[PDB]
Formats: sequence, C-alpha cells, structure tokens
Amino acid sequence: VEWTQQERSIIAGIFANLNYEDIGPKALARCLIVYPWTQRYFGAYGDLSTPDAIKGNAKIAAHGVKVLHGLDRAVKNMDNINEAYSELSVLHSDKLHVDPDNFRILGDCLTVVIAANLGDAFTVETQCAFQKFLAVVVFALGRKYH
Amino acid sequence: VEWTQQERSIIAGIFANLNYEDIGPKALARCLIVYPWTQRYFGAYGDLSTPDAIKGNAKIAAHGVKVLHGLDRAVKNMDNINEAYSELSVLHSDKLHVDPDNFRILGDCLTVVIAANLGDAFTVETQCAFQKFLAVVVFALGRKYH
Amino acid sequence: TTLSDKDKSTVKALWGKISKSADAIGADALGRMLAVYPQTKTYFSHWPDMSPGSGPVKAHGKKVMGGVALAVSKIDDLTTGLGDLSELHAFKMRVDPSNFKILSHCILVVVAKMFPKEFTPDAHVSLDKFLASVALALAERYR
Amino acid sequence: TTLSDKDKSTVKALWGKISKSADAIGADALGRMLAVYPQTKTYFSHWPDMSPGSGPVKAHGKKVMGGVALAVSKIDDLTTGLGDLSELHAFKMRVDPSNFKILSHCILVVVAKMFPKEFTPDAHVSLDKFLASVALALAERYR
Ligand code: HEM
Ligand code: HEM
Ligand code: HEM
Ligand code: HEM
Repeated sequence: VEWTQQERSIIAGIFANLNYEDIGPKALARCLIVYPWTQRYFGAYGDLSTPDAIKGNAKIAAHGVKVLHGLDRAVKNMDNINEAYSELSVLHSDKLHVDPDNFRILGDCLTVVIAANLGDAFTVETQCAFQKFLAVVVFALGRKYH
Repeated sequence: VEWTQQERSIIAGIFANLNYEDIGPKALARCLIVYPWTQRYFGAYGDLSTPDAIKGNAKIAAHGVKVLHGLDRAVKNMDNINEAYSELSVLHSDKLHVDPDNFRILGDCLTVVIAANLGDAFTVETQCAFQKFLAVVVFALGRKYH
Repeated sequence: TTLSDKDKSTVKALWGKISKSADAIGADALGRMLAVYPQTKTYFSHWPDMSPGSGPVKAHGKKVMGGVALAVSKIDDLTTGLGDLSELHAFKMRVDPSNFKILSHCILVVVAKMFPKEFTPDAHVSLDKFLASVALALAERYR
Repeated sequence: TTLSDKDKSTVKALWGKISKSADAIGADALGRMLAVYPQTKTYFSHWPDMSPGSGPVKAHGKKVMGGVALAVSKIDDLTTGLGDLSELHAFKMRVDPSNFKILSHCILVVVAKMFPKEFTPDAHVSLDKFLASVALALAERYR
C-alpha cells in the first residue's frame, strides 16, 4: 500500500521484460500440476489427464497468458489496486466461484517460474518487492467475496 | 475497513459485558495448552509444565487480563484500529520478538472461550462480527514487523 | 501429527458425549463456516440456499458429521479409514485442502458453544490434533 | 501426506543433482525467508546480523540443509528420522510450525532459481510433498 521508488522500479522492470507467452502458460500449468484441485475450474478446457497433457494444453496456455496480463492493471495503477480489481473480484466470486485461496497458490507458482527465468537476477530485493505486489493483488482479488 | 452500525453494536456489546478476569485467563491458558510453542515467551512466569500448572498460574492469569484489555482500544477506536496498535505492534516486534502468527492463534482461542461463555447468544451474526474484528486487530498488530 | 493414547481416548470420550447432537453440531458448524468465511461458499453454489438453518445446510451438516463419526471409528488408522472420502474430495469436489482447517475451527467453536463444561483445554488439544489428522487423511489422495 | 515411491525416487534424484550446492541453497533460502517474511526474524534476534549473505545466515543455512540432507536419507521414515530435530524445535526453540511452510517455499524458490532445468513441475510436486512431510515430522513432538 505504501510503495517505495525502488519497489515501483523493480515491479515495472519485471513486467517491462516479461515474455507473457512463456511465463503465463508455465505458471498456470505448474499450478494445475502441483495443486491439482485447481483443475476444478477447467472442465471445458479439454484433456488434463496427465502432467504431460496439461503442459501441452493450448487452451490452458492461452488462459495462462490472459491471467498474467490480468496483473497489468496493477502495475499501471499501483496506488489503486483494490479499485482496479473490484470487478475482477466479483467475477471470480459470483460468476466463476473460484476459491480465493487459489490466487495465493498461483502467486507462489508464478514466483517459482519467474525465479527460474531470472536466475541470479531474482535478487532478494526483487523477491521482496514481487511478494509484496502479489500479496496486494491477491488481497484485492479476494475483496468482493461475500 | 468499513463497519455497519450492527457490527459496531455487537462488538461494543461483547466487550461492555465481558468479565475480563474470567475470559482473559481462560483464553491465554487455553492458548498455552493447545499451542505450546507460545510458552516460549513466558519463561519468567513460573511453572508451565502441565495443563494444571498453567491453569493455576497467577501470573499467566494476570497477563490474560492485560492482553484482553489490550483489545479495548480497538473497541473505542473502531475506525482507527491500525493507528491504535502501532505502538503495541512495535513492542511485540522489536522488544518482545513475538511471532505474530501467535496473535491469530490467540484470537481463535479467544473465540472458543467467548462461544463457551455466551452459548445461544453467540449467534452466527455475532461470530461474523467478532471474526472480522479479530482479523483487523491481528492485522494491525502485525503491521510494524520488519 | 500422530495421536497419543491419551488423544485417542480423549476424542472417543468426547465423541460419546456429543454424538447424540452430531447432526445439530454439523448444521451449525457448516452454517457458520459459510457465513463467517464466505470464501468457502464457492464449493456450494449449486445449493438453492446456504443460509444458517437452511435445508441444504442441515442435510450437509449431517453428512459431514457422519464422516467425523467414521473417523472416530477408524481413529487407529485414519489414512486407510478415510481413503474413500479422500478420493471424493480429491477428484470429485476438488476442495482446496486449506478449507479443511476452516471447518475444523468452526466445529471446535460449535462444540465449545454447545458443550462448554466438557470442552476443557485438555479436550481441545486432543480434538484439535484429531481434526488435523482428519484433514491430513482427507488430503491423502490429492497428489 | 504419504510420499509415493515416485515421490521418493524423484526427491532422491533431485538431491543427487543439487547436494553439491546445498550450503548455498541453505544460505540463500534462509536469507530470503528473513527478508521476504520478516515475521520469521523473531526467532533469530540473538544473531548479530540477519542480512542476506551474512555470517550467521550462511552458517545456519548449512545446518538447515544438513537437516534436509538427513531427511532425504531417512525419507522412508521421516517421523523417526527427524525425531531429534522435532524435539529441538518443539522444546528448545519452540518455533510456531506455521513457519516451516514459509521456509519450504523459500527453498523451492531457490532451487528453481539455481536449477531451473531440473526443477520441472514433476520435481516441484514431489519436493513440495517432501518438504510438507519434513514439516510434519518436525511438528511431531510439539503436542
Ligand atoms: C491470482 C491471479 C489471477 C488473475 C490476475 C486472474 C485474472 C483473470 C482475468 C483477467 C480473467 C478474464 C476475465 C474476462 O475475460 O472477463 C480471468 C478469468 C478466469 N479465471 Fe482468473 N485470475 C487469477 C487467478 C485465477 C485462478 C487461480 C484460477 C483457478 C485456479 C482462475 C480461474 C479463472 C477462470 C475459470 C476464468 C474464466 C475463463 C473462461 O472465460 O472460461 N483465475 N481471470
Ligand atoms: C490480541 C492479541 C494481543 C494483544 C491485544 C496484546 C496486548 C498486549 C499488551 C497490552 C501488553 C502490555 C504492553 C505494555 O505493558 O505496555 C502485552 C505484553 C506482552 N505480550 Fe501481548 N498481546 C496480544 C497477543 C500476545 C501473544 C499471542 C503473546 C505470546 C504468545 C503475547 C506475549 C506478550 C508478552 C510476553 C508481553 C510482555 C509481558 C511481560 O512484560 O512480562 N501477546 N501484550
Ligand atoms: C471434517 C472435514 C470434512 C469431512 C469429514 C467431510 C465429509 C464429507 C462427506 C461425508 C461428504 C458426502 C460424500 C458423498 O455423499 O459422496 C462430503 C461432501 C462434500 N464436501 Fe466434504 N467434508 C469435510 C470438509 C469439507 C470442506 C471444508 C468443504 C468445502 C469448503 C467440503 C466440501 C464438500 C462438498 C462441496 C461436498 C458435496 C456436497 C454436495 O454437493 O451436496 N467438505 N463431505
Ligand atoms: C523446515 C525445515 C527446517 C529444518 C530442516 C531445520 C533444521 C535445523 C537444524 C539442523 C538446526 C540446528 C540444530 C542444532 O543446533 O543441532 C536448527 C536450529 C534452529 N532452527 Fe530450524 N530448521 C527448519 C526450519 C526452521 C524454521 C522455519 C525456523 C524459524 C522460522 C527455524 C528456527 C530455528 C532456530 C531459531 C534454530 C537455532 C539457531 C540458533 O539458535 O542459532 N527452523 N534447525
């Protein structure tokens, strides 16, 4: 909620160089494999029978990119995250019925994927800022559950 | 955090009528028994070797009352809870080194003890308001950890 | 974590006292879970009503506590005993196991509310350990 | 939850690949836990420095990974294998068990960062289950 200039810079820098078509699918596939209850929501997405099927699923991949671009509004409106995610929160609550604990789990998967991508560049400061960002976004997404 | 007039009334009602000398010791003793790692902070308080010793320990009892009166400032300042707890957060972080996860656990024990005390008066509405109140207080107590 | 002899005998003794009101404890605990922790409602959107005391909540409270009664019966081997229940939660409902701790807490609150004399800190540690074991047994088949 | 033979083989294979860097993994994961989740700093206030790369962090990082090494050796019976370390954590340090999941996460992040090729979703699920079992074994003696 109170961002430093370094934190803002770190977040902008991550998203500025992000390959969404690489990271998005990886983070979502990993989520579905490591925490398989998240597969609940994707019954219309085709074959999810094995980890190989999930990794190869084009519709899951496309959704991974969509979800990751869902973080964009937060990066552009870092001081107004709660309001920016209001509608997305009611969507997940009232239409999709997504258990909001899953937002936290996806965030952890995304962290692992970004760490693997960035290697040494994923410094302690970077992880601090990214975790803070994720915590705010995940809270914003849970806000309208009733 | 927004409060309805009803939530304010419920919370004010619980505390207005509370027997602190009964509820406070019960909540803290229960915490030390059910979640024994919390004993780590009370090494100067005497015998905590058994449930009977904890239940009978006068210093633990007095501390339970103090902790429960620690909630009064939130009741009196429902719209300014973060600021009400800033100094106590610094105390618990920097002086006492209390793991703030223990605040959550004490809240759950307090919930159990209040439910046992109120019986049928511990309605669903009352539990909703009380949980919301505890969540806000526990968050405020964790704010100054760094 | 493993249940000691003391834990097992404490849980069986408490179950003997409260089992007569199992259905009520279940309905009340589920009703409270849904109202107090509205994130849990996401698994029940197919129900016509989720309010406390509603038909769906009463009926499901009954089922849940029968699962608890089964766990008490199979307390010496919860992994094997709750295997089928674990499979249903793992693969049919696909419930995020983090929610099991929420229901556990609501059961404890209701047991306290209904049986204040019986629910001593000593019974509380054992029942909390037991419900943790049930949660873990329920999570067994997920992955 | 129970580790499958696949889980155990996967963890043993991964450990074979990463063990040469175990000290670094420990130091980095511990440094990250302290900085990213500063609530965990409360157990280390007697240390002169808690910053990443500091002497105490490096030294303790190696000890923690030595415990993980022990766990991999005792993967078929973690309860017994980690009994001593559970007794230490339960009765000497008295660490709230909620923290073990935080360190587990930080270890996964560091493993992914240092061994991205090795850390596949399949390795990830088995390692996550393994660290969850280690955490449970450490919690055994608490109550
Ligand atoms: C936590 C970060 C997440 C963000 C930022 C995010 C964002 C989004 C966005 C932007 C959409 C598109 C909505 C539209 O087009 O109207 C969406 C849809 C959806 N999301 Fe989320 N989401 C997140 C997490 C999750 C998780 C963890 C799950 C389930 C495990 C999930 C399940 C879904 C589903 C099922 C849809 C609808 C897809 C469809 O149209 O069939 N989301 N999300
Ligand atoms: C609702 C949560 C809590 C509240 C409102 C609270 C409040 C307080 C207050 C008002 C004091 C006295 C401060 C002063 O003298 O200026 C205090 C001290 C203390 N608290 Fe907390 N507390 C909470 C939770 C906890 C928990 C969970 C623990 C440990 C498990 C804890 C451990 C202590 C200790 C060790 C002291 C110092 C006692 C001494 O000096 O001997 N508190 N707390
Ligand atoms: C003590 C922990 C729990 C036990 C013992 C338990 C037990 C049961 C049992 C016995 C059934 C019926 C099985 C059948 O008829 O095939 C059931 C169904 C179900 N449970 Fe669990 N449960 C537990 C926790 C939870 C939690 C925490 C949730 C979600 C937050 C949940 C969600 C469901 C759902 C959605 C169903 C299907 C209900 C329906 O569609 O009518 N359960 N449970
Ligand atoms: C979950 C995996 C963990 C493993 C395998 C592990 C292992 C170890 C080992 C081997 C020691 C040294 C024991 C000795 O001196 O013989 C130790 C000490 C210690 N551990 Fe753990 N630990 C773990 C998690 C944690 C966590 C999450 C915390 C706190 C947030 C923690 C807090 C401590 C503390 C405070 C000490 C004593 C260090 C000192 O006093 O300098 N441990 N641990």
